[PDB]
Amino acid sequence: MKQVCVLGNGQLGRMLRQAGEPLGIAVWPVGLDAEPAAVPFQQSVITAEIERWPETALTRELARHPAFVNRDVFPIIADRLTQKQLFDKLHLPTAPWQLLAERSEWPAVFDRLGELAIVKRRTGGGQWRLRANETEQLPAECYGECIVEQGINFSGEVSLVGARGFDGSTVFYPLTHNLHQDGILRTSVAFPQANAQQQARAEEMLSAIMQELGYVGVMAMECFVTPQGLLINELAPRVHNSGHWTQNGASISQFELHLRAITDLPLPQPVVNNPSVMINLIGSDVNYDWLKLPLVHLHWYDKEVRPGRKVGHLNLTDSDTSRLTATLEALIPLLPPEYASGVIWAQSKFG
Amino acid sequence: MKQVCVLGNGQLGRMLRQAGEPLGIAVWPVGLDAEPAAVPFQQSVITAEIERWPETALTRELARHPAFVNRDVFPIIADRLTQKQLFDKLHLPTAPWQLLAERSEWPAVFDRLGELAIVKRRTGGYDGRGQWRLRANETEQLPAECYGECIVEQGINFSGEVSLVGARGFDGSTVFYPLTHNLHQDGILRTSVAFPQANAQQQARAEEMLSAIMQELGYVGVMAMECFVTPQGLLINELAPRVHNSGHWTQNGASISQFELHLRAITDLPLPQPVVNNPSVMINLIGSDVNYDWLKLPLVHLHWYDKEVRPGRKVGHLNLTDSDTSRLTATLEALIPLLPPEYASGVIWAQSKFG
Ligand SMILES: Nc1ncnc2c1ncn2[C@@H]1O[C@H](COP(=O)(O)OP(=O)(O)O)[C@@H](O)[C@H]1O
Ligand SMILES: Nc1ncnc2c1ncn2[C@@H]1O[C@H](COP(=O)(O)OP(=O)(O)O)[C@@H](O)[C@H]1O
Ligand SMILES: [Mg+2]
Ligand SMILES: [Mg+2]
Repeated sequence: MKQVCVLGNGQLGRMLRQAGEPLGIAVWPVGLDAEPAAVPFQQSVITAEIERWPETALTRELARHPAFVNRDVFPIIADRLTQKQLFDKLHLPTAPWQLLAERSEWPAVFDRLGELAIVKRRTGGGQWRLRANETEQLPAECYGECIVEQGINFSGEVSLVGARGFDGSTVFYPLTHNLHQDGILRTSVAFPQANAQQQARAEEMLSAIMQELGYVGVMAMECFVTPQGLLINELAPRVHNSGHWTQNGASISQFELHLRAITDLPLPQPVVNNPSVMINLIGSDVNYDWLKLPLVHLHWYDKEVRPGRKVGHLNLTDSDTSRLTATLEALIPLLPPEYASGVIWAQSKFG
Repeated sequence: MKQVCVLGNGQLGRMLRQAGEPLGIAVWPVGLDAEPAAVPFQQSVITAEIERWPETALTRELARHPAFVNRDVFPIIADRLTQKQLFDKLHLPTAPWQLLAERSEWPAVFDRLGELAIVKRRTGGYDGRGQWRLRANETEQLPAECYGECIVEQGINFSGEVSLVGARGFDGSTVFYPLTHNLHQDGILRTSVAFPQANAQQQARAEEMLSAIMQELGYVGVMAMECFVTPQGLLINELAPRVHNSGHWTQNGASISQFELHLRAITDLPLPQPVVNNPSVMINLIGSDVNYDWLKLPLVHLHWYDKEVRPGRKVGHLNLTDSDTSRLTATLEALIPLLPPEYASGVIWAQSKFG
């Protein structure tokens, strides 16, 4: 048979497993605490839903696996420094960055970057927006452990989701409009036909990247939409949240796409006929009333509900835009008030 | 939580389970062999993927549990006899029939029914199995074991076959999918095609018939009605008190799949009318191995049952759906060569419907 093991017990793994079953592919998602003896790792291909991991007996063994795809790619991506660096080596648009070592760097820093400064964690994610006077508002921890970027005034956020096969073939989904709030992805909108020039450009970028990396499987690229054009923000070496829509909006979902690649399967270009809307469910309980709207696709992760925690998502796709928008509106009252903003935002796209 | 136990380990149970997962509904498909203790039956809604079952300590337990939905409806449907009587009682159009009680009845039988005599087993006949097409000279060709255990219907000459899949909620509400065109070969379903917009009159008449049925039985869940298309109109062939192979296209071709729809019904979840925007085609994979090459075609949706491949056995299906019929048909072509010869007929047939 076809057998895969996924490093990580998360919802992504879950979704990957779900995607594989019908395909005859057996996915065994697995947590770091996992004993080597419980995983059939010795007989499968390995993938991961996580960028980095502790050194356990298992992870240790996976260190010498002739089948841990992209195993060595991770480390570069895992680190925001080397990542940013990667962009630089490729001559790909990105926000002016520096490593934040000394406090003895601040003056210049606020000099290079200007007014506002955005700081993030090199690893494990993680973002502080400081000004010339907030400078001591930050931990000393972040010294040579955090990066520093120019505050970017973008007009929109987009994400590019695609895959590269073992033969270098690549496929892409259309660009996805993303809405973050309090640094969390709240809402996504995907149009069957994105802006040609935008799409092309992004594809160029993502491809340069994946090939330079030698990357195999699905990877996502977060970008900013600027008057000066697109700028790469972040890279995710795995299926990404902003593509969850593909489960019901494309002929091949991302999870599927991933599996295909790593399992040496056909990687044709997925069909996308209609727009989709994804609603992230953050720290809310399941309201089966949502299921009254026929266009709604509930994806419940089955995790303990808790504040700020991603517990599921709602997938909405249809041919009728009216029907599509009416569903959204009807949703408002079925969701806690904090959801209203995103819903509306998405709604605004169909105007 | 939301927990469901399914009497039966088959592909249907599997698909129900898959369908439930993202909904937060745990489904436990149970093998007949299974020890009762081992099933979370006491704290779940019970359902079944089979019409009938042997007397096992397992079935004994389950069948007796007040949680078993439609438990009583089963016996009536499982027996072609009682099922036929039900159509009658409902005054629903169906092939003229009779119970084959005694040999000395043959003469009479041929009197009413005509030339061709289609004999069917009352119980246990899944894929045109225990069924005989006999003539006045062939009667001796039929097992004696059938006397009283089988019925006879008049050979029906139909333009085509269609199945209606729908559901009834605890609250009497009902939903339906568009009529599905079916192609049986060697008494086996090979292919189905659905159109977003079936024949209104035909669609409505079938629906009227399905409801009367479900209502009359107070059925709660997905049920499928097989009909023959004839000159006079539609005739009820068979009923399926459960998710049916002919509905497999709903998995990828409807906003709510028949699996999803069945779990919703039984757990008392909302049951709005599924949204169907395009046509779809389902291809049944019989006794054939998996060909991942099939996946070369972006519109193909593989459904592998993970069973042991055997001749005449249902190992999976291929769903194909799309707004662009040409793409659709061009896909179908592209598959012919990907499938073993026996498949070509179905395909072309399928193809034949878009033209
Ligand atoms: N340099 C920047 N200028 C403006 N906004 C930014 C900048 N960097 C990040 N953001 C904002 O922070 C969000 C999340 O930041 P990021 O660190 O890239 O992702 P994550 O928190 O998901 O790991 C962005 O998607 C955007 O709202
Ligand atoms: N009275 C009849 N006249 C003509 N064809 C019939 C008749 N009864 C059954 N058939 C044929 O046999 C097929 C399968 O038989 P059926 O008993 O209805 O289902 P199954 O054996 O699959 O449970 C039908 O789909 C049809 O092609
Ligand atoms: Mg982000
Ligand atoms: Mg039948």
